[PDB]
Amino acid sequence: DCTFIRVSGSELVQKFIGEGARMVRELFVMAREHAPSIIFMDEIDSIGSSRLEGGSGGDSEVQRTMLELLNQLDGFEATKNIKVIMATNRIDILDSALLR
Amino acid sequence: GADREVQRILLELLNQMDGFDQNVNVKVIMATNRADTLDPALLRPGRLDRKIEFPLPDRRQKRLIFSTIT
Amino acid sequence: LREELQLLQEQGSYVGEVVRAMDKKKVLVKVHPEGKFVVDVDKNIDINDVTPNCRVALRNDSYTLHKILPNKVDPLVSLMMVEKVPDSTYEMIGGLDKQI
Amino acid sequence: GDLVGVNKDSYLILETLPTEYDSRVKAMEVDERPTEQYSDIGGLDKQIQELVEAIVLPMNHKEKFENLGIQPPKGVLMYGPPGTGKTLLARACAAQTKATFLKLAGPQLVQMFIGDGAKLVRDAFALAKEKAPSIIFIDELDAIGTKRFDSEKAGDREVQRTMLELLNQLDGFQPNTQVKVIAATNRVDILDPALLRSGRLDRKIEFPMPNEEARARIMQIHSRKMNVSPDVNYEELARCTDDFNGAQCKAVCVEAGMIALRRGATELTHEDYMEGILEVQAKKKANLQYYA
Amino acid sequence: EEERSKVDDLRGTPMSVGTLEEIIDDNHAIVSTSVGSEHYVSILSFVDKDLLEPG
Amino acid sequence: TKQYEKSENDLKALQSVGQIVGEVLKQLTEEKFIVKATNGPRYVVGCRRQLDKSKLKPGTRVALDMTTLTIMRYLPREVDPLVYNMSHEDPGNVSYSEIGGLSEQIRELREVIELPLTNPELFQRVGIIPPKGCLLYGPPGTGKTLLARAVASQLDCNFLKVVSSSIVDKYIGESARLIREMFNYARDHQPCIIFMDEIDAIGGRRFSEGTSADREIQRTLMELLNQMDGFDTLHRVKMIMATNRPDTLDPALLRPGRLDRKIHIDLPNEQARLDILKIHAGPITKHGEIDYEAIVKLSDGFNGADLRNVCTEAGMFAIRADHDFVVQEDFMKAVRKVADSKKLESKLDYKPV
Amino acid sequence: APPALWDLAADKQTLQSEQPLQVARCTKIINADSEDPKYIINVKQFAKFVVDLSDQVAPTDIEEGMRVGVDRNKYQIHIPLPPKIDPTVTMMQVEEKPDVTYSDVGGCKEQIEKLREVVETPLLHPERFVNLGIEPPKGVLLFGPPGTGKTLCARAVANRTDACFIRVIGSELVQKYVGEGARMVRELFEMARTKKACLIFFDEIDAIGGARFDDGAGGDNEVQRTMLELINQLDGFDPRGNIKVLMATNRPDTLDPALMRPGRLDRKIEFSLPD
Ligand SMILES: Nc1ncnc2c1ncn2[C@@H]1O[C@H](COP(=O)(O)OP(=O)(O)O)[C@@H](O)[C@H]1O
Ligand SMILES: Nc1ncnc2c1ncn2[C@@H]1O[C@H](COP(=O)(O)OP(=O)(O)O)[C@@H](O)[C@H]1O
Ligand SMILES: Nc1ncnc2c1ncn2[C@@H]1O[C@H](COP(=O)(O)OP(=O)(O)O)[C@@H](O)[C@H]1O
Ligand SMILES: Nc1ncnc2c1ncn2[C@@H]1O[C@H](COP(=O)(O)OP(=O)(O)O)[C@@H](O)[C@H]1O
Repeated sequence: DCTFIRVSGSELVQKFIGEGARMVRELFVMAREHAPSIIFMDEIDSIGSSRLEGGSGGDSEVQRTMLELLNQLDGFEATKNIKVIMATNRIDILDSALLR
Repeated sequence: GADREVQRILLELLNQMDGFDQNVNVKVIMATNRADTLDPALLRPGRLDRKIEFPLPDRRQKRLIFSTIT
Repeated sequence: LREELQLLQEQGSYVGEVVRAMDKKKVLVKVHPEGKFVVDVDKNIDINDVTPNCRVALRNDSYTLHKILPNKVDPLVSLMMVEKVPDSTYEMIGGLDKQI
Repeated sequence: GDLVGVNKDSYLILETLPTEYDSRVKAMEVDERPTEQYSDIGGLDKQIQELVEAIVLPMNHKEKFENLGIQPPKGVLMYGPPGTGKTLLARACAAQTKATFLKLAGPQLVQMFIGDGAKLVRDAFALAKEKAPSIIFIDELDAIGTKRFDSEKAGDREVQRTMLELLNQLDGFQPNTQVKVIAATNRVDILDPALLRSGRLDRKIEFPMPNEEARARIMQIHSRKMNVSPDVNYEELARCTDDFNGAQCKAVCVEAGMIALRRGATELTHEDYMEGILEVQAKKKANLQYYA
Repeated sequence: EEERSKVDDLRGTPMSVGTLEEIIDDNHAIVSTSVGSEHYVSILSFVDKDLLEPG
Repeated sequence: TKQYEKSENDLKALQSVGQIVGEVLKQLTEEKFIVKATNGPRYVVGCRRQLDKSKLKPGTRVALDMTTLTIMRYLPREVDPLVYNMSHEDPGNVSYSEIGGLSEQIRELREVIELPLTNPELFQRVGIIPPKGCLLYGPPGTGKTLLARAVASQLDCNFLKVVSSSIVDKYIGESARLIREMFNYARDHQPCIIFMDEIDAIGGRRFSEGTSADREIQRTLMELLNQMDGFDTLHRVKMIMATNRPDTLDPALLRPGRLDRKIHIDLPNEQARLDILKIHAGPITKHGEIDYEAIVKLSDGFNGADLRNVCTEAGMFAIRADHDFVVQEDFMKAVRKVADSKKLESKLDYKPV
Repeated sequence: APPALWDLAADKQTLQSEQPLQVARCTKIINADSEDPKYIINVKQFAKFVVDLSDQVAPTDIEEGMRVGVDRNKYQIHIPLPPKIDPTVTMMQVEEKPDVTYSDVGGCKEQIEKLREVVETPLLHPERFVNLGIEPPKGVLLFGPPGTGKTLCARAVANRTDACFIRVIGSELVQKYVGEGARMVRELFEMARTKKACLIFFDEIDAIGGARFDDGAGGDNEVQRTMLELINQLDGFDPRGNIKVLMATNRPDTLDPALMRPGRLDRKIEFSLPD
């Protein structure tokens, strides 16, 4: 029954919370209102988004959306009940090892 | 922001079109020459479950488009 | 009916959202089609009864707050969430006995 | 039309008051004229002797064409890297035009919203034909010069249509005939190349580096404001001037006069002059050595 | 004491939310607030007229 | 004295306030009709006693009272821009013969436009659908804008020019509606003809989408499509299209329908340029010494305006000597030498199809 | 509280002085005057009116397109107000107060003096150019290592003897919404002319002055304005700029203002630098 959250998110779920920022903190504030909570990466499971460059930076912040959250989960703040999920096939799975 | 509101209206029509479920009535039929900017919630399960593309006319269709015009 | 039909024209009526309350007993509320106001108690419902980011009925004469209503934020978020995917459960899924 | 007088609930139109709009969009720059005449500067004469025709012959000499049925030149261009000195010169010709002048430049073609520059040029040639005969000269054409070619996307790609309407007014429309318009850039490098015509830009005059004729005379007319110890070669610079712009020569007499200042000197001398040659340009200090 | 029950009528009944923009150096503060409505305020209380500041 | 009092009695009628414009949307009962103000509030009011709803109908431009808001008077059709796009006039007609080349550009566009108007039977005699539009492009050579401008006053009948600039409309660039607002009278004044220069910058690709001002563009394109994508028959309007290049328009326009035919201009032949100088050499009188092929053989690979203007510039360069009549001597020099400078910027003029 | 007590006292005289001049809204620019009695004024509220004046305003003292005060009932002419734009990004860019004077120099003598004779030496005595002048020169050029950039400006901060000059931060010039800073660089000079010769300094002039171009696709196009737009601001005859200028950069590019500076500016000097 723990609440569920996703990643971006278009287009218009962004400024709908706040105005402008790194924009992940407000999403990190959402989980403070409801815990336990489940956060997810929707989707970036595919081999097509790679492009080997042009999709990297697009994925980099999708990769960072976990990183800065992992840095705002483990790095500092608090406390428990918050989780994140990833999905891929290959490529970025090995690029996950770059992050891992 | 007005258009953001009309794409919130697109969201508001995205919202209140699901009231068609169930029964009476609608046929939601869609067309685009470019699929780039279509949002995931526009192709959302329960919104677009069926995709028609443009099949290119070919020998049958040609001979059909050859016969139908003349 | 006529008295409330007499009351309601010379003023109108609206619905506000409290973004803050004041030590002076005033309250920070927006007139949503327009710029914000800041208005006072409103002696029936006290300050501690309602918290910022809540739906109130903006009064039309003293421009105070008439009544109290619930407000929604996550039901927009969670609907954008629940747009994407449903859930089902264990019984409705299979083959994951290893990974569950 | 515009401006029909009405008050509130009365909703009746008493009079229609002329005209148009708006503020500095109305008048880009309305000035008396340049405060000096081109007769001070020289060495570019023969080519501006060709240019001054384009403004003067519609001002006066159109009667020459009434004989044989010719129409005056509309398109004209002015260019070359500074300087040259068109910035002073392209305005300096407005003192001899005597018609009202309007300054257009790239920053004017910078548009907050869309359609203004179009509507501006629609209004600019309103106020041109309205005040005809008048003078209009534009600048920084290269700012809007290129449309890119392929998307996506340029903002001036919409404002290129202001130029295309400026073309459509000089090509697809007759009324642009009067109030001859001139253009200028720092360089002609890349723009819409189709601009060649009389309606769109026609005269292309390359202004080279000022030569020893002008180079001796330019600062001579720039230093005629100030005193001179009455021996100066003016060939010294003119012989040793290489890549030196006509504006640099204006600054050559400055720092030469600046050490004359801090020398407490009464007048400027060539030994002070010729030092200012290598003082302003070039570069260095670095070192002098292994030759000395 | 009495000032609280005095100027509350001048404040009263409600008061809006403006956006502090610019000042006439005489301390008549020209503001742009929805929609672009100005005013001129030299008022003696609660200011700190300086540091409220443009923007 | 009496006429002044008549203007006073005129003013005795003017204290009555003017009514509010309205569009009857639909109706409910004889006392209730759906109507909206131009600013968006929707109302239901009663009518006056002279009218029948057959004189109103739903979706009708009307007027209402200023207090009771009752339906009183009306007009069916109005708009600002329509007639004010009409008034551009080209000398000729005879400018037809004054464009020089080229026959299959000249003659075919007559068969593409004129004959559809007068004899649609010759289309149904064979059974062929009428072409509803035309397309120019370039600019190898030139004349896409004048040949249009010439045919407008040449072909006569009814024609309305579309100024390509102001459509953006600053705030709220929705003005693609104005094309329907223009098409509505194009369905009223029919037949009528439309020239369009610059369809390319309003031909925005949205290739790789960016910022804002592109979105209003692409949206203004969607109507142009749908207007030709009808649901409607525009055949009595003739859409003529020309611009810098026929490339960026995206394939939606590039198909027939929206782009009916392919017509263009190239560098006019020196044989056809021999004629282009006649219409240049006609209005200019000089001493009688002329060899037309001289300039044609000397000056090569030019355009009609490029030749003419420089040919007139040569006369203007030659009249700099203050002498009146000038033999081709100066012109075999000036037009030669001057266009050489003009052909320096002839660079990079060759554009895709 | 004795401040706060006297603070709520004169609201009586404020409410009595409130009724007059309070309706001076809205700040409104005029359009044209055909003859003596008539005027037409235009506002950003969307209200556009052809309307008369209050008798306290003389016709010849007023300018076209001038923000004015008005009583929107009569739509009178109350008083014209000079200022127009710009918001606090100016007041951020515009700076005041002194600090970091000469003596912080790290020993550079005539490297700073060659540029000390250009700026404060003419500013010490603008009369110095009465007799001899001719002119105080147009502009300068500065670049090198960090040491010491913008501290020579800080040196000019403390040693400024007249009015507080205006720093310029680079990445605020480049902006979205094409032409944002285009207004600024244009309009801020009149805001600098409002300070009557008070000097200006630009930082990161290499970044914002970007040169030159690539075929496609800009990108730099909207910024290709700002450079030549500043060159238009350079090509404006007046003053220019009565503030002279002082410019510090890093690399020789951008070339266009660096090849425009021989077309206008002067005094190319250099760091200092180690010795
Ligand atoms: N002989 C001269 N007299 C005065 N100014 C000159 C002279 N030669 C060059 N200049 C200067 O050169 C500058 C720019 O030259 P130019 O390239 O013609 O301008 P732009 O390219 O901006 O039209 C002008 O501001 C002008 O002051
Ligand atoms: N014989 C001619 N005389 C005058 N103008 C001509 C002639 N032939 C072509 N033109 C010009 O060519 C224009 C259309 O070409 P366009 O593509 O707009 O010019 P460009 O090729 O310079 O972009 C017409 O408006 C017309 O003015
Ligand atoms: N039977 C047909 N099959 C395929 N295309 C056709 C047929 N009839 C007309 N067309 C073309 O389709 C175009 C209009 O199609 P439409 O679907 O409205 O355009 P879009 O797909 O861009 O919305 C016309 O230009 C016409 O050339
Ligand atoms: N001659 C000098 N006098 C004083 N400080 C110096 C000198 N030379 C170098 N510095 C030091 O070098 C640093 C310059 O850094 P910075 O301000 O980043 O330069 P820039 O603004 O050019 O990037 C300052 O901290 C300054 O203290």
